Amino acid sequence: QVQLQQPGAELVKPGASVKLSCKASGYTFTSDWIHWVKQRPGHGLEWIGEIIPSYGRANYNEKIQKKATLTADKSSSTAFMQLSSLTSEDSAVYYCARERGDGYFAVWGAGTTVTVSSAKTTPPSVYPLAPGSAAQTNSMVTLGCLVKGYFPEPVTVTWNSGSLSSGVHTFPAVLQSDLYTLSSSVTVPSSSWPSETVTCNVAHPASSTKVDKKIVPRD
Amino acid sequence: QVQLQQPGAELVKPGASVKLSCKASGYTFTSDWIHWVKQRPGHGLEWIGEIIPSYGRANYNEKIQKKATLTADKSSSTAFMQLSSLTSEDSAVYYCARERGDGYFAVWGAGTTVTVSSAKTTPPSVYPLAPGSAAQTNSMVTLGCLVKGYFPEPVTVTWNSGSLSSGVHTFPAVLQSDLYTLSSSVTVPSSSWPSETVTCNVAHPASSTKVDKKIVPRD
Amino acid sequence: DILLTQSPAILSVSPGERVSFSCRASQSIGTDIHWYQQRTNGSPRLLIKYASESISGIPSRFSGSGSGTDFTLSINSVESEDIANYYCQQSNRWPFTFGSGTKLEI
Amino acid sequence: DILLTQSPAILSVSPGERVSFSCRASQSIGTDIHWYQQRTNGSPRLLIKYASESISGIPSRFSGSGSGTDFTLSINSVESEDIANYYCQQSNRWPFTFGSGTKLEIKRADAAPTVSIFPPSSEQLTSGGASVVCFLNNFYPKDINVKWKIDGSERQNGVLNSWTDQDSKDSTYSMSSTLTLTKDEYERHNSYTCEATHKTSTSPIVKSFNRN
Amino acid sequence: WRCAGAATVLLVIVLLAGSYLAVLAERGAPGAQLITYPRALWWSVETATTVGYGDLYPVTLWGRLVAVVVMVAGITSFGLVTAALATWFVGQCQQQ
Amino acid sequence: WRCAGAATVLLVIVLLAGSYLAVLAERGAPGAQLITYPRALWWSVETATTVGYGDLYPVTLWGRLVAVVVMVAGITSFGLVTAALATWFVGQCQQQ
Ligand SMILES: [K+]
Repeated sequence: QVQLQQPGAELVKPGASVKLSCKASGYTFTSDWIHWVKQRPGHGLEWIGEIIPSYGRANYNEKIQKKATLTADKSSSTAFMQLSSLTSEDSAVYYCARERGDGYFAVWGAGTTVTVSSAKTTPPSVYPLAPGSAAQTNSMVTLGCLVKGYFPEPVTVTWNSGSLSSGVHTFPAVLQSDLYTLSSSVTVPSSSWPSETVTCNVAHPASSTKVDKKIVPRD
Repeated sequence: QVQLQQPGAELVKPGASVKLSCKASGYTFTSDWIHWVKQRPGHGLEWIGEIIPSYGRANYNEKIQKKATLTADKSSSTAFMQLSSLTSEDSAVYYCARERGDGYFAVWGAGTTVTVSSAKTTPPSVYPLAPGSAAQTNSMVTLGCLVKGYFPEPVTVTWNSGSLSSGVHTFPAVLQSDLYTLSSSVTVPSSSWPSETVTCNVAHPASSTKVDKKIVPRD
Repeated sequence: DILLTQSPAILSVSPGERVSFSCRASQSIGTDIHWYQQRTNGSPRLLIKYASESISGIPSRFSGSGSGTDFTLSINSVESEDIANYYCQQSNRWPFTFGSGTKLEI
Repeated sequence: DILLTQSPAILSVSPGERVSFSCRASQSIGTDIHWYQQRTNGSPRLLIKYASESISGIPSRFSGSGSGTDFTLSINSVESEDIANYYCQQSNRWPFTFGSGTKLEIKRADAAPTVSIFPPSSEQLTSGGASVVCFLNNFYPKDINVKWKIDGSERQNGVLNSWTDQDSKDSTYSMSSTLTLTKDEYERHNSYTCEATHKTSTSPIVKSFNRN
Repeated sequence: WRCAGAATVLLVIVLLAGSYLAVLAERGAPGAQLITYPRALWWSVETATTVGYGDLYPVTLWGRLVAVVVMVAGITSFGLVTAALATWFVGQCQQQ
Repeated sequence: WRCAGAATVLLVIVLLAGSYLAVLAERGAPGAQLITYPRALWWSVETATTVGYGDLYPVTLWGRLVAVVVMVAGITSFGLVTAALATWFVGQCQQQ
C-alpha cells in the first residue's frame, strides 16, 4: 500500500500560507525521521528540513530562506509543514520522505504540487478525440482526449482505470491565459475498438474533480 | 621452480563462460591472498579481485563490471576464476599473483591469454627460412622460420630448446582473415651453421600442439 | 555544506552498453552517498544506498562504486525504462545535500 | 578509489645517466606504493616494495623514493635490459589500484639494419602458399621503410610489416617484411627484391634472389 | 556473575541512549558527522572504551553534554565489566 | 607470576586473531585502510592499549564488531598485565 500519502495540489495566493500534510502508514519506529524535499519545475531536488515525530524536534535548511515550520502528530502519524508568505519562487513539488535514521530516504511520498498565483481554481474540460469518418484504419488506431482550460496543475489522466497503460502518451500542458491545456493519446488495436470500450479518466485534485469520458466513434 | 602455473590460452565464443586456473606450489600460509590482474592488449594492469583460500572469502572490483567469480580449493592449492558472458572487451591476459597479506604481489603467474571470438582453433604451420643459394655469408648468418595461419594467440617460439637465446627476434603476429602469422629470426655465426644443428620450437597451447623444424640449407 | 557536483548533466547512450554517472563531493565523505531515480512526473526512487549496497527490487543492472570524493552509478546495458533523472545525496555531514542531477538519453 | 597517475608515459633516456619515473596518488597514501616491471611478452616483476625497500635479486640500480602523494622510481645509469613498462600500485586503501604505466626508451647510437631475404620454403611451395620473408634486424632509430620489387617493378599488394618493440638486449629495433603471393604468381617471375631505406645511408641496402 | 551481568545491561542502556541523544543533538549543526544512529552507536562504544580512534565526535553543546553522560556512565560500567572478566580469568589461573 | 604469563598469552592470541579478522572484514570496503596484517596487528595494539593515535580504525560492521571483541578481550587482558607488573614493582619497593 501507499506508505506516505500527500494531497494532490495546493493553490495559494501570493503572500498567503498553507499547511502541507504527509500521512504515514505501515511500520513506524522511534528512530524514524520525516524529511521534506522541494523540487521546482525543471530543477533538482532541494532539501528543506527534517523532523523526528517521536520527539518533536525539527531542523531546517540554513542555506536558503526559512519559510517552513515542521510539526508532527504522533496520534495520526501525519507530519505537517507550514509554508507561509509564499511567492512565485515557491511554486514547486514538495515531497516528504521517511528516513530510518540511517541516512537515506527509503520510501517517498507522491509529492504535493503547490502553485502560488492569484488565479482561481478552474476544473478541466474533457473532450473526446475520435478519428474522422474518412480516416484510414490500420492494425492500430490512435485515440485521444483534450483536457483544456484548467488551473492549477496537475491532472492525472488514465485510460480504462489504468488497464490501458501501454501505447499511452500524456503531453505536458501549455499555459494559455492562466489556463492549462494538454492532450492524452492512446493507441489500441483496431480489432479492439470500438468493439471494446475505451474511456479516459482525468482527475483534478485542485478542484477535487474526477471526470470520465468514453471515446465513441463519430456518427 | 614455477610457483604459480597458468594455462597458455583459452578460446571462448562471445557469450560463453570459462574457468581460469592458477596452480600454486612452494610455501603456503594462511595469510596468503590470491589476486587476479587483467591486462588488455596495449593497456595497463587492471585489478580484478582477490581471494584468501584459507577462508574462502573473495572480493571484486566494484568500479568495473563484475564478470568473475573467485573460488579456491585448499586440497590442490589451485585458485579459479569464472569469467562468464564474455565479449570482445574481455580479450586480455589474466595474471594471478600471490600476496603475503602485506600488500604487494611478490610472485606472479605467467598469464592466460584469453581470446573471445567465434573463430575456430587453428594449429600453426611452421616453415623453415633458409638463405638462398646466391646469398653471401659473412661472420654471421641470419636464419628464420615462418609461423603462419594459427588462431588464437599466442605462440612460444624457441631455438634449440632455449639454448639459442642471443640474436633471436620474434616479431609480433599480424591478423589476416582470422589467422595470425609471425616470423622468428635467429642469427648464429656462419662458422657454426650448418655444422651445428639449429631447430625452432613453436608451441601453440590453444591447440595443445608443439612442433619442431630443423633449418637445413637448400639443396 | 557538502557540494555534490554531478557531471555530466545529460548522458547520451547506445542501448546495450555500459554507462556511468559521476558524482563528485566537495570533500571526503567516505561511502555515505546514495543514488535516487526519478522518472517523468514521478517520485524519487532509491537505487543504491551507501555507495554500493543495492536496494531490494531495483534491477542489478544498477551498480554503485566510489569512495572519498568521487562516486559512480553504473547501468550495465541500458534499457528504455532507465530513462530518468538520477540524483546523488550524501549523509556524512549535516545537512544532507543532493546533486545537480543527470538525465539519461538513449 | 586511489588514482595513481603516472607521468610521463614514455621516457626517452640516454645510456649511463640517471632517470626517474613519477607516480602521483590521488590522496596521501603514506609509503604504501610498490613498483613492478613488465617486459615484452612477460609477467610483471616486483622491483621496489614500500616506496624504497628493495627486492632480492633486483639490481640496486633501481631505487625508490617518495611519500604522501608523489613517488619516484629511479634507475641510476640505465641499460638495455631495463627497457620495459613500469607500473606503480598502492596498498594503503581498498581496493588496490595500479598506475597508467611508463615505457622506458633508450637513445643509443644509430645502427644499420642487417637485411636478410628468404625465398619461400619447399614445405610451403608444395602446398600452394608462397611467402617471401625479408628480415631487417638491429637498427636504430625505428624510422625505416622497406620496398618490394619484382622483376624490377615495385610491388605493394601482399606486403605485411611487423615491427618489434625496442630490443631489451641492444636497444635497437627490428622489422619483418613478408610478401605473400600464390604458387603461380611466384613462379611467373624471377628476381625478388626487398630494399631497406634507413637514415644510416642515402643509398638503400638491397637484398635479392633469383628464383630461376 | 549476577552483578557482572547487571553492569552489562547498564552499559547497553547507556550506549543506546547515548547514541540516540547524540544524533538528536548533532542534527542541525552544519558540519556534524554524528547524525546517524548506526555510527552514533559505534561512537558511544569509542567513548565508553576510550579507545581513541578520533573519527567521530560531537561538535555541539548538548552533544558534548551527552558525551559527558556517556563518559561517566560508560567508563564506569565498562570498567566493571573489565574488572569482572579480569577476576574470572584470575580464578581460572588458580584452577589451572 | 604464573597467572601473569597466562594473561600475556591470552593477549597475544587476541591480537593475532583480531588482526587477522580485521583484514578479512575490512577488505572489500572502498576506502578501508585496515587491509594488511602487519599494520592490523599494530591497530590491535592501539585498541588493546587505548593509546588513541587515531591513524587506523575499522569502517565496516564486522570490522567494528571484531574491534569490540578486541576491546573487551584486549583491555581486560592488558589491564591484568598492567596490574601484575604494577604489583611486581610494588614488591621491589619494600625490598628497596
Ligand atoms: K585519538
